[PDB]
Amino acid sequence: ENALLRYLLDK
Amino acid sequence: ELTPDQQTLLHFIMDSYNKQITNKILKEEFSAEENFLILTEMATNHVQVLVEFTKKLPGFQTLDHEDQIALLKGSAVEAMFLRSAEIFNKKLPSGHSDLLEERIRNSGISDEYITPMFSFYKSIGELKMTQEEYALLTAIVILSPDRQYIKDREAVEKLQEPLLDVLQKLCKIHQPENPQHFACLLGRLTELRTFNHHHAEMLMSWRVNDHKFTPLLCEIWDV
Ligand SMILES: COCCOC(=O)c1c(C)nc(C)c(C(=O)OC/C=C/c2ccccc2)c1-c1cccc([N+](=O)[O-])c1
Repeated sequence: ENALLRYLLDK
Repeated sequence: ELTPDQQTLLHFIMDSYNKQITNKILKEEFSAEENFLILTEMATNHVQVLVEFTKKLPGFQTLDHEDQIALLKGSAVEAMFLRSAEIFNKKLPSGHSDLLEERIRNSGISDEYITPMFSFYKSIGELKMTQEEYALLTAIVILSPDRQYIKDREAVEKLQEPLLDVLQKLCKIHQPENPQHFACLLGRLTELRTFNHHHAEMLMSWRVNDHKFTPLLCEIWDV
């Protein structure tokens, strides 16, 4: 999950 | 002042901190379950800046991806508080903090939770902290080795350790004549831990009133 956290971190 | 490699590190969190709100509580006048939208908006502003700082932290990106998450989810509340204290004491003109507290006491959010919040803010206010202290300390909170569901604890220490050695030496020279000051600052990390308990408890009450939370808050807090 934590799809949005992953996105915001992987940038 | 400070070591070659340490000066570069210090001079990099700090710029990171400089570059990624309250006044609606100050006027349309309001305390709230009815105004709950204001809260989540604020928390959400907090969570977004938390994330953008944590990326910039040295070696953070090199950690396991699940450990990465645990540190974030582990640190949202503490950082939300520690940042509010820098807003409350360091940045607001005279009179604003006073109305703010009183507006909040009117929130229908009970002192069991309110009084610790304000005593914590005063205590740290009275500590008269610089931006470097607030920044570095923020980064120490985030890199807390002991958070739950961490797989490789030893990787996170080794990442916090360097930040701690900067801060000791920093206090040593710019609160010379106060060798206890560095311990005082660390006690604030201890102090912050308690707010998670309160969070949990407050969060649980808001689900029983079926409150709406933003996407982001949904993820960071498992609602
Ligand atoms: C004592 O331990 C628990 C204290 O922490 C929490 O209760 C707590 C929890 C558990 N979840 C959340 C989402 C919040 C939160 O939104 O913000 C804390 C910031 C307060 C504040 C706001 C503006 C300027 C300066 C400070 C707080 C909370 C608490 C009280 C009052 C308020 N507030 O409406 O401002 C919020």
